Amino acid sequence: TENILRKSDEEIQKEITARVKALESMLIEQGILTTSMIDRMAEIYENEVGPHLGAKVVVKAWTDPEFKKRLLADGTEACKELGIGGLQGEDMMWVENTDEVHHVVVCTLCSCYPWPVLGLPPNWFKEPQYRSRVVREPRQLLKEEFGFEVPPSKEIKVWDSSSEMRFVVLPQRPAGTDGWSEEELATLVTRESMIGVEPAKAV
Amino acid sequence: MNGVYDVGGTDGLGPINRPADEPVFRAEWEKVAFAMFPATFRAGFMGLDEFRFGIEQMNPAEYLESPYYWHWIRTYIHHGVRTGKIDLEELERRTQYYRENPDAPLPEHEQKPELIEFVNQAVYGGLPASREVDRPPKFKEGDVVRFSTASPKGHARRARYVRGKTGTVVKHHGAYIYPDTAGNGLGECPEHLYTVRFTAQELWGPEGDPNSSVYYDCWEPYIELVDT
Ligand SMILES: [Co+2]
Repeated sequence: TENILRKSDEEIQKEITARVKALESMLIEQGILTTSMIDRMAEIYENEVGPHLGAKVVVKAWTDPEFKKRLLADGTEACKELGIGGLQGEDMMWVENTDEVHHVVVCTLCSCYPWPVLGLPPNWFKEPQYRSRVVREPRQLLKEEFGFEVPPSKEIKVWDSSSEMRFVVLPQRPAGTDGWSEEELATLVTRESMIGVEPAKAV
Repeated sequence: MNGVYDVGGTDGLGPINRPADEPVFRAEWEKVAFAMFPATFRAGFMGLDEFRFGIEQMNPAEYLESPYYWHWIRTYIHHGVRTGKIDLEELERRTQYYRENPDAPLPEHEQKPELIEFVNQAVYGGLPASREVDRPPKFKEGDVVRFSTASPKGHARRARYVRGKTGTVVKHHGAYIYPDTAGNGLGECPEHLYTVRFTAQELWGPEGDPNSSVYYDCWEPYIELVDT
């Protein structure tokens, strides 16, 4: 949105870059930050940890009723069965979409997000536009921003991550997928479907 | 505190900006900002709750429109200055230096295996905030409770939109680090944690969505009993 007071994006980037390099130089001199530490963190969340992990959890729940029960009982412990867990998903609570209930998750106070199953959040999740509106007008927001119409008779539950409990949505399994393999099913599972802003992919 | 960061329920912030796709890191400075979190955490700049509180103290106009990882930079500097680990005047001088000399090298330094080990352990092992306490939980599933109207200036997880609102206890989780102490440098002082369900009409008034609720996590001191 227009702000006549705001510098260009290019000027903002130039200034941030200098500030960050300056701070970086000082933390390096203190011996608490190194180039390898930086590269390792980046590599993990660029290449290793991402929503393909949550997808594996989802499709196991879809194809294994006992695992699904365990997942809903204790998200952290269930995900550890798949070697999935860790930073900012130490405490996971999965919630199940049904014909009667739709779940959507938010961190209104900041940006909290279940990194071990979804990786780092997309910028829109962290930004004030989504965070402000989704607790107040979720039905309208889902329709207008995501093209996702939840009938008024269906309950929408919005989960605001104010604690270290991390909420993850188990989307409903799309129709027409009877007997599909876990690999085939995983193609239907999106980051968005595990946030609750979209259903899993149809067809 | 009652900061602008507490945006739940705020109107007029504009349409969602959602590019069809986007990289994890949009610029090299973002990678650096991100990796600075375990670095400053290990070095004792701040814990997680304190980290959040630093961001909450930003210039609100800057908060609302700056790139996300800039928030992280602000809180590192805030806590660096707070703890005396960062000299502001030196930081300002170095900022001007890298303004004028953007391709100047970073300081010579040794790599440290222990920092890689820290990263790996933190990422895959986590930093769990769950704690054992001696007191039993005060509340249980089904309890109807009311959220505190307290308005601390210091850090808390008390979104304005739920203050004074009633709600039904949905799940007790166990005890966790308490933000109102931890974020203010007063220690973990753990408290039992509950998810509480608030109807949309309770939150937003008589015209609210009759078929929507918001689930919000409440530490024990945040809530007091209405109907058991
Ligand atoms: Co957050």
